[PDB]
Amino acid sequence: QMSFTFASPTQVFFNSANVRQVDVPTQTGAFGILAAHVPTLQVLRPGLVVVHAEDGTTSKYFVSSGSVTVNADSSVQLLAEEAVTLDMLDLGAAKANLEKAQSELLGAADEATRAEIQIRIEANEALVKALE
Amino acid sequence: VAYWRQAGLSYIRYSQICAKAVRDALKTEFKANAMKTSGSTIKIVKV
Amino acid sequence: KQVAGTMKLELAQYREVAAFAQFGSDLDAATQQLLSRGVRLTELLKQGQYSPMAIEEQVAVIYAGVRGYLDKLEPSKITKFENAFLSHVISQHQALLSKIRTDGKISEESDAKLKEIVTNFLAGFE
Amino acid sequence: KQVAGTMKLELAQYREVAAFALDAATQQLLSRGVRLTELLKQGQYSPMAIEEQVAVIYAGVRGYLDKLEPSKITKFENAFLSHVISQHQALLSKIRTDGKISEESDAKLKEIVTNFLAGF
Amino acid sequence: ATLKDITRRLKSIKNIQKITKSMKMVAAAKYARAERELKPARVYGVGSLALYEKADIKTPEDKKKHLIIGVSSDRGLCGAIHSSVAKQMKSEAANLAAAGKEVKIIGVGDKIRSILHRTHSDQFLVTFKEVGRRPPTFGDASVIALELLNSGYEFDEGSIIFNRFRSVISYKTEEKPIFSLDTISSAESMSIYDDIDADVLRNYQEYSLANIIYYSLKESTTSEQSARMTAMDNASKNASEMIDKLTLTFNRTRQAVITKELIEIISGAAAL
Amino acid sequence: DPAPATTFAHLDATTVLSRAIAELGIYPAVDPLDSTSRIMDPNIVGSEHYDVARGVQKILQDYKSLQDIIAILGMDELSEEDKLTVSRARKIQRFLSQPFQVAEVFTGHLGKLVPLKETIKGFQQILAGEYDHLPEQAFYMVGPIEEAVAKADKLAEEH
Amino acid sequence: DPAPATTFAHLDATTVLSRAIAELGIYPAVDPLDSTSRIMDPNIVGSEHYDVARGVQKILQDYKSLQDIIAILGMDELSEEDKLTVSRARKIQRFLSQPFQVAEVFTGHLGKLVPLKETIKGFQQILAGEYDHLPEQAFYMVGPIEEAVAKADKLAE
Amino acid sequence: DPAPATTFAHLDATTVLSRAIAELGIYPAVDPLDSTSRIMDPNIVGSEHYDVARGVQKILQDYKSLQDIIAILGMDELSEEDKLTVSRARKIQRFLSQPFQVAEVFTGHLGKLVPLKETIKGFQQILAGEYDHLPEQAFYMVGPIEEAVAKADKLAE
Amino acid sequence: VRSSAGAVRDAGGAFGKREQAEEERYFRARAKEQLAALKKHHENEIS
Repeated sequence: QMSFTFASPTQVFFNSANVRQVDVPTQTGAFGILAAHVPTLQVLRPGLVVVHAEDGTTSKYFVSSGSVTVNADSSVQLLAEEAVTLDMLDLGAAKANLEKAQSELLGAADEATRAEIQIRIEANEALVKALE
Repeated sequence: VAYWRQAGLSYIRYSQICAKAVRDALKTEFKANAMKTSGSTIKIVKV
Repeated sequence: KQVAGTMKLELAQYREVAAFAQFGSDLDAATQQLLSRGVRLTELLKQGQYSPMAIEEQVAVIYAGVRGYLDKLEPSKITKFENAFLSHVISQHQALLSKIRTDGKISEESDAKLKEIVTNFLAGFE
Repeated sequence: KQVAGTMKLELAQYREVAAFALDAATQQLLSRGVRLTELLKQGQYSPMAIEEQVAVIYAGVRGYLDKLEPSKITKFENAFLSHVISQHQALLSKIRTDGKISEESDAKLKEIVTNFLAGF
Repeated sequence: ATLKDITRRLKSIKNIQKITKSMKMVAAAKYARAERELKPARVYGVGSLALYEKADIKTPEDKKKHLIIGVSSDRGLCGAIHSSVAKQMKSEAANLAAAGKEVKIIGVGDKIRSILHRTHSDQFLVTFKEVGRRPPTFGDASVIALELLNSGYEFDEGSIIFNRFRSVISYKTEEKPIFSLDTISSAESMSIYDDIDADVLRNYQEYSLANIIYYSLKESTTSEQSARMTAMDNASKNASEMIDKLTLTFNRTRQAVITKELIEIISGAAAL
Repeated sequence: DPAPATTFAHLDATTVLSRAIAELGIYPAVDPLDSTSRIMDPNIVGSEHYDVARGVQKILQDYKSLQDIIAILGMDELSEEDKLTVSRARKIQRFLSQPFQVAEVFTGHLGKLVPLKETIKGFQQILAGEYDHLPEQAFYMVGPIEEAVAKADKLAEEH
Repeated sequence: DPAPATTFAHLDATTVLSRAIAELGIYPAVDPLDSTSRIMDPNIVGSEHYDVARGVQKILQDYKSLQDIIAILGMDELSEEDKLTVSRARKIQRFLSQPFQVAEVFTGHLGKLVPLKETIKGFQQILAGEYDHLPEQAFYMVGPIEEAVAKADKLAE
Repeated sequence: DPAPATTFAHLDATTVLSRAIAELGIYPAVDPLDSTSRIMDPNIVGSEHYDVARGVQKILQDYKSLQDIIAILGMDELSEEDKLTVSRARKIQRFLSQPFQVAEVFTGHLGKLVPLKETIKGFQQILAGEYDHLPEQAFYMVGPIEEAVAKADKLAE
Repeated sequence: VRSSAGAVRDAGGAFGKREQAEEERYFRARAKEQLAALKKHHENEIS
């Protein structure tokens, strides 16, 4: 059975728990881990993890980036760099930053600058989608 | 191979930027606590 | 007696953690409060030269100091507060000072009057 | 008077930052101070003529010994004295008689020290 | 010495003792905070290391590029914290170079740089200062990893040396291996992991590097604060013993001076 | 000692020259904290003069208090406000030095006479922070503050 | 005191036995820095003898300078050159101790005489650093230095 | 100093009133640890009295040492065989206080003249642990131990 | 017998010289930095 472990650098949400399902967004498209998933190791993207406790409960945490590792013996390590529960986020401010980033996108001094800017657009769009 | 890797970035920079985008969109009070436990103070001495 | 018992107790507490005064930060909240109150009280005990003060003036000033009504003011401004507040009470409020002087004690009504006076003057000081 | 003044300033600065032992400027300051310090040592019953003292102190204070190790400064001092007392007796006589490091005397001193340092 | 010499020395030692007591208190507070912040980072870093100890990765025995990272701080007065780390770093560097490798060094903290600036002065890939002023964050580890990757020393094997915090009185120096994706790709234990090209694995390696550096930072700062508390306590105790001895000497000297002056007066009076 | 101790009571002003300050090269070695005057009151000299003097004395005493800590921590570990106090204190310590017209032989410099208003202005500015960028040595053995600015300019040019 | 202070001016060589050094266990407790002599001249004793004596005195004086800080801040707040100086100075302090024959009854050791050449050679070796791998307690109460090496070997067992 | 150096030659005991204990409200403010006696000897005061006194002194010293740990590492760091000693030492400190008959206008209580057997039994019982279930304040400013029991009953009920 | 401020440098023992040097080295460094900045400002303000 699973051995979930979902820890931010500051706080730790689950530590060697036993959950039913973990829906995680990764760089190569979202997916969902269950008891005996095939071993993998992906790198997250700004999205929202959804954990289903052993019972029917469900909880959402918005992860910004990190790494998910599904191990051979049904032990998931999901380390996010900054995992915040949805209630801590601001809807309007996310829209404001999305619009601002869309603004600065035009002043693409160099492809690296455009990359960072529209990574910002990507993350803010993920935020608004999560909060809408 | 994402675009930012086509532009020569690294996943550390991508994670930095995404974390910033998530941090500047918290309820106001939380932002204060987010200023702690975040943001570097290290300096690099050129060799 | 009433005001000086508390002032002396607080100063004694402040003298045994005055070594940390330099560090101050990176210490518990109780020590921070002790340092702050002690600094305010010491800045209060400062006096000019050849400018003695009647007992009512002294008790009013120390009462303002030791009840926390200066925990917001910056220490550099306490010497100016003391002066302005003292001139205020000496001019506007003579009945309360006379009551304290002749009576010799701080009656409950006089305590309330001092509370309101200190708050009203401190309410806008800038 | 000309040379010992700069030496006095250099030792005065050195004595301040001496209790420890980074940057190039202060590292070189300590180096110069130490070179001058080992320059001032002496033996017993072997007093020096004033012009010889001037020669040694000039060599030490004009950044020449800063290349050498500080444990070898005595060797330098001694060998330099022995070399000058014979080859360049004329320059020492000039310094004694005229009682100052004239421009030509300074240029000579310069070339003698530059030659001797490498040749040692 | 004379009475004034003893008086000045006694006053100086009393000031020193006061200062060391205050610093012990400050270090104890910072230690409590550091332990509190170390628990979650402990679980986080252990998780981040989970993979390598679960899929046993043996470093290739045919590569010459190695990296040594040594985590410490700028602050002194912490006892044998920087000393142990630097000693083990030079031990490992000597072993690697004797095995015919090409070692570099990253120094997180001045004191490490200083201890190793006489020998190994040329192997410094880059060093970081301003450590220890404030508790380390994930931002610091991200910056260290970013400047490690940007500086194009593509290493073939790695090691990080930090003072693992055991208890308030004890700590241990560890060496946690760091791998480059060249070693992860060509590992047969890694053949089981699915959906793994050589790009996702590269992002994963970069993140794991940041993770291990952050873990080491938290452990090192906790151990350093504990050691500073202990060192200040011992220094205050030594200053107290010295103060006792000097107070005894001062009392003897004060009485002797009183007697001497009085005998001088008596002799003058009786010699008229 | 009984002789100076008794002499203290017969004097209006005293200027206690100190050896610990003469070793540092600050000349005249007058000790700023161990010297006093009777006229040193706000009603005789003025409130500006008095406040400048008391600010200088307070900053020097705070510097003395800090020197005990710097002997253990080190300068690198002080609160970024304390380093400001130490810098101001060292600038003020150097700025009190002055070249005399009779000490030309020793220093080789030239004597300066500083009018009172210029001294008050110099110290008020040094305390107010209007010079917290010039290096310390710029203030050593100069007259009015503008001479310190000029000396700093020369130091920078031949840097 | 007036008596010893006056006697000092009537002697060629002095040897100031010290109670602190005797409390450290060193014996004879001669204080190497208070003791002096008129014939400590490179023109009388030599250049190796004179150089070795001055090197020993210099290192002992450096150690004395460090002692005050070492006592409070601990021997961890020292540079590496200073730690080397402390180690060499302690080795030299111990090595100056010697077992006398008149103290055979006291301690049961065997009295030792140390010819001058052996003394100079042993201190040269300690100063150069040839014996930095030995434990400082390998020099305590031995004759020539080779006995210190033998003692250190026995300590390993 | 010759004055106390000469008087101390005659003293057969010592009592040390301390400002640091009158602050705590303990009275008489006699420093339990700094106080000394020559007849605190099992041959004079008997074995039971001596053992009780030594146990009380040891536990008070233990609490004094533990107070540093409490101040620095916080109360949580204690064991369960040390929190118990802290509690017992606080109870002992409270029980060492007493109400005086000549101070009934300062304490509102009635003065007690505790015989010796009562004192020894009370402290022996407290050390044994027979009263670990009571509150500390039940021991403050009371006479024999039975008064502490009655105070506990009166304040808990 | 008491202790007073600024006593470590009054004794002049080892701690006094150590503190004096720890101060002098730091302020020489800062003076060098400030002189460099002053030269830069001089050059940048000629025009």
